[PDB]
Amino acid sequence: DNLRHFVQDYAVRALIPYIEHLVAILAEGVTAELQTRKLGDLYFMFGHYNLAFQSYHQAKRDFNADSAWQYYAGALEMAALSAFMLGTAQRKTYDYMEDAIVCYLTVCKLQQFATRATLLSMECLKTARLYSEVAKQLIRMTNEESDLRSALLLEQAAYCFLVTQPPMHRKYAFHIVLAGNRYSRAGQRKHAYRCYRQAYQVFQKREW
Repeated sequence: DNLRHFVQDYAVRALIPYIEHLVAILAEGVTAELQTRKLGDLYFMFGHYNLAFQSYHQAKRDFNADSAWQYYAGALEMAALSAFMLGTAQRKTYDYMEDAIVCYLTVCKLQQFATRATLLSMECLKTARLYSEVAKQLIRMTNEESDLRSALLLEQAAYCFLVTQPPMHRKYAFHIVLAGNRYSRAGQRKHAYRCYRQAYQVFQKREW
């Protein structure tokens, strides 16, 4: 009722003092190796992209000796977020992206952070015009540890294969069928059917 909204407004006005609390926490933060990281963690919410800017900057001088680049990877993705929030998203930043993620995969057996950061990269490049590099990295991280990840990822790389331009779909079908049988082994039955169906269109259109 109306009194329900009285209490709702009571609640939200009570929450405003928490935003003042976090302003005070920013104040206590402004003036160490993990201190720089916790700063960026904080002002994700505050929106200080400039601070995240200098944050991953200081992070490179910090992790230079420190092989723990998973944290530095996350610094590069926070750089990316800050960037396309501002809208710039420098090409070179994108490079740091894999320089963030894929490189560390070589040294450390850290699969799930690879998955998450790779995906968020996939959609951020979906915002960009470049839909391919996500597919090619996605192929390599596709197969391992599972077919459920594998088959879905092959589907996404499939539609990427022709988001901008189609050509050379022989390989397209020849791998999405691999995705579909992995569906049939463990993935969804119905989506196995639908991927099979679209692959059957591609089959019918590619005789040569």
